[PDB]
Amino acid sequence: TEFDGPYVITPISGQSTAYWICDNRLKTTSIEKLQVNRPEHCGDLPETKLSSEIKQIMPDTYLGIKKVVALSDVHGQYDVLLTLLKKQKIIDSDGNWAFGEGHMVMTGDMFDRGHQVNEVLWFMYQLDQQARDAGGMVHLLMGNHEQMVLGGDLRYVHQRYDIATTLINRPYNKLYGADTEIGQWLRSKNTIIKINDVLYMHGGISSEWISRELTLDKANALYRANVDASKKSLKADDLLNFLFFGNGPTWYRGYFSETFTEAELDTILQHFNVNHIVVGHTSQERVLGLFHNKVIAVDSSIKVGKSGELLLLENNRLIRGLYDGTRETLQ
Ligand SMILES: [Zn+2]
Ligand SMILES: [Zn+2]
Repeated sequence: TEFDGPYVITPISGQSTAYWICDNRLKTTSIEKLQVNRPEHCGDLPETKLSSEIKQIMPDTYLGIKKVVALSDVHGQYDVLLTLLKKQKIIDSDGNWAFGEGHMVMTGDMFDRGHQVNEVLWFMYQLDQQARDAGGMVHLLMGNHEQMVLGGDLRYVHQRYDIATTLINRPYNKLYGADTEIGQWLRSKNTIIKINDVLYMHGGISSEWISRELTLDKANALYRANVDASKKSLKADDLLNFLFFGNGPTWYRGYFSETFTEAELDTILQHFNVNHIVVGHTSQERVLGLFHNKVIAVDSSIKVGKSGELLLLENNRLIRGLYDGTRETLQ
């Protein structure tokens, strides 16, 4: 049988309510002053204190950040994420943020394929709040699977979540709908950000972005306002169509094409006045650089459920952080 959740409903006024799947049955609890507490007989599903701060919209451009860590495409593999962050000493063994005033960029795709999606989400919500408390930040970016799940494209959701949708009687997209805590938190997030001289997004930026004279702020605001729209309306708008489909920031795989050129990459770098672009989405066997490290791939195949790696940007170095805790300088 399954243990899964919580799924928290947070109304515009009043207390929230938590839904728990416990031994393939539903338990529902009223939340008392922001403490999300697990009912009896329900495994050790995560408990969280709700936070309003981390659902506030934050800037998408940052200056002077001394150290950054980036990783991506966890795809519901909590055990792997936790071990990697423990090995690399980003968290303490208790799982609490230990990275000080550093910034973490998770470049999308927390959802789908894996069987520990809510463990990943509540862990990242906790880390988001703890980072802020320490003067640092977690940037949870939206990947193509965040967009798919929130929008109702449920092709890649693990079978186990059929228990939650049946018992709670909501389709999976509405288990993360706008009246849910996690759905509100996600709807506050950015899709493309810039930290120092590095640009971060899930898939990559195509030359079409330039043609369309887009900006970070305009794209991130449109992503927030439309992640809820139908495919037909997305399809219908020329710019939303670009943003949400295959040549856009969350699906583009062009940097990984054997025909893509450094020349074209250089025009993108020049456009954004950056020296590097950090992307997930296209899975690699390790964190690696392309084009003389102008692109760093940080989808390290955590989705396979065995291991993963991260990128550290600190002291003007680019460092590969391995699953065993070791480090190798990329640049
Ligand atoms: Zn992915
Ligand atoms: Zn992806």
